Amino acid sequence: VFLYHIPCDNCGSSDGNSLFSDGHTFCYVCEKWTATKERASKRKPSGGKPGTYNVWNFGESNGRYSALTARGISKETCQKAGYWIAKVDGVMYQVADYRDQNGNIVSQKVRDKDKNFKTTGSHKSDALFGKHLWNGGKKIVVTEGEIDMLTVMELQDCKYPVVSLGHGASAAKKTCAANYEYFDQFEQIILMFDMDEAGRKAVEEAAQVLPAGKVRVAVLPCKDANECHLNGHDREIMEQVW
Ligand SMILES: [Mg+2]
Ligand SMILES: [Mg+2]
Ligand SMILES: [Zn+2]
Repeated sequence: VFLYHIPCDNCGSSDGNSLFSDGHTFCYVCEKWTATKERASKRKPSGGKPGTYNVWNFGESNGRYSALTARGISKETCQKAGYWIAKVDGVMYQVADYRDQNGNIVSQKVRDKDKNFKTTGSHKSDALFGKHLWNGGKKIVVTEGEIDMLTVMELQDCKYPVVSLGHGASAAKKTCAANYEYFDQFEQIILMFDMDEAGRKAVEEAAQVLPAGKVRVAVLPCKDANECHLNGHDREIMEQVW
């Protein structure tokens, strides 16, 4: 992209040479096009949708990777999925770091005791908690919420593909749709969404936009994976996870 004019080191004009992102320039005068690469960087936009919250920094939020005892998830799991705790305004928050291919936090999903959702960074359509952890494979389990994603991980010793959905059950169709490209590196996709009216509707939807023939639907004797996990039903979670 065009950054701004620059004097030409060739023909010797003054402002007839334009500088782009590339790092390349073009001189209208002499008509030369060479591919400053530094200057160009120092001008790359970034940031996200105005109004949205800034990604919370672990080292500046009192963040610690504690274990969710009342959920059955350990620190070790939390630490691998990128799920941490923050103490702000004396209050407590749980943070789900949605990272990109290069482990760069892109967005975060923050919730508190009363269970109030808050977003940060650029929580795009393809938001998939855990996504950055698996380069394809045999199977991939897709829970509904980060904590369900977390549960399957506990039970599997964090050794196999599990991701969550960015904007809950509703976006189910769009998130999976938005992630069709991704989800197709695995031979299977275990849609393990909530075990209720709303959740069951989401599965209906997701299944639709997802790659035909690879889907699969989990059936838990509880509300959701963690619900089971807090009721010895790990058996049925494992039973449907392989
Ligand atoms: Mg739900
Ligand atoms: Mg739950
Ligand atoms: Zn020139």
